[PDB]
Amino acid sequence: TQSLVSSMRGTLDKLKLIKSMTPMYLQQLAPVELAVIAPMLPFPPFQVP
Amino acid sequence: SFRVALAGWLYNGVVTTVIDDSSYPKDGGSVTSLENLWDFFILALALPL
Repeated sequence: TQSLVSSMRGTLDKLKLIKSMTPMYLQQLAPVELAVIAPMLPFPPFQVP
Repeated sequence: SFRVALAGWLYNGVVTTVIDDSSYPKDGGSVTSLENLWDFFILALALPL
């Protein structure tokens, strides 16, 4: 019954411009952490492409 | 609501004044109803502000 265009647009922009550093962590540091602990695991990795 | 509407003229950039949904007829109305005719009159006179 009322326009929500301004409210929806404002909320989405805040989500898009959030100062989250998780994508930074996953791309750079997460692979290194997986690599260092992989040889020490009791069950060595088993992967398919 | 009258003087609120007059005040709202200075801030149409961030605030948009609209008529509330409850002012409209509940089921749309019918021209065979005097009450609905009065509803139309009231809404028509109130909208242009």
